[PDB]
Amino acid sequence: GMTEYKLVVVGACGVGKSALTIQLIQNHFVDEYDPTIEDSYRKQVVIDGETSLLDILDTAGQAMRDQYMRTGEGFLLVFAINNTKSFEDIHHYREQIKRVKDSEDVPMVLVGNKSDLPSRTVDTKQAQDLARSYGIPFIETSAKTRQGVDDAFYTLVREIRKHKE
Ligand SMILES: *CCC(=O)N1CC(NC(=O)Cn2c(C3CC3)c(C(=O)N3CCc4c(cccc4OC)C3)c3cc(Cl)cc(C)c32)C1
Ligand SMILES: Nc1nc2c(ncn2[C@@H]2O[C@H](COP(=O)(O)OP(=O)(O)O)[C@@H](O)[C@H]2O)c(=O)[nH]1
Ligand SMILES: [Ca+2]
Ligand SMILES: [Ca+2]
Repeated sequence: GMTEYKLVVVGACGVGKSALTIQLIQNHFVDEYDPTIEDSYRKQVVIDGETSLLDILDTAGQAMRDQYMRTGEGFLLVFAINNTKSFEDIHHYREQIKRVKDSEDVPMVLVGNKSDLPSRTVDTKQAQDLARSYGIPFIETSAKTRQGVDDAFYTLVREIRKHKE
């Protein structure tokens, strides 16, 4: 009966939801993943000395969403730093989560993915400011280089712990 955390990764098509999830678990960068595959992925982690099982839903669908959202304990809000629309979508993802959870206090982390890319359309400042207003952590990640990937998920677990403690 080990501690489990139900995590849900959300965000627009092509932001790197699958790449982040697979990097975390497999330590491998998928250069392309079938965008129709929605599945749960398991990971055993130790975070600040506490061992736990992560049950991570990598969302892809475009019914049972309400249920995974309802049972989800923490949400990774992923955008890509070279996709302004994906950043604008964040607001709506957050709103839907609050709506179905019927709670203003839901563990979430804002993730700006593709930090390895030489060009970007979303400033760090913009993302930092948004996260500041939401009162949630902001992490820049690269599923390719692995920069910040562990930290993004670990930070989400720490937010879930705070919420429960
Ligand atoms: C290319 C395949 C892929 O990765 N994806 C992600 C995208 N699928 C979803 O976003 C499914 N979805 C929705 C559906 C309307 C799109 C919602 C939702 O109800 N939102 C509220 C309205 C809204 C959202 C995002 C952008 C713009 C919006 O309206 C202006 C979000 C979802 C909420 C969550 Cl928490 C998760 C998911 C998967 C989701 C195809
Ligand atoms: N350069 C770079 N490419 C990435 C990164 N993360 C994902 N990608 C690529 O962007 C595309 C979309 O990634 P994917 O995980 O399928 O996005 P999803 O639709 O959100 O699940 C794929 O070609 C990935 O290889 C990243 O951190 N850096
Ligand atoms: Ca995907
Ligand atoms: Ca907060």
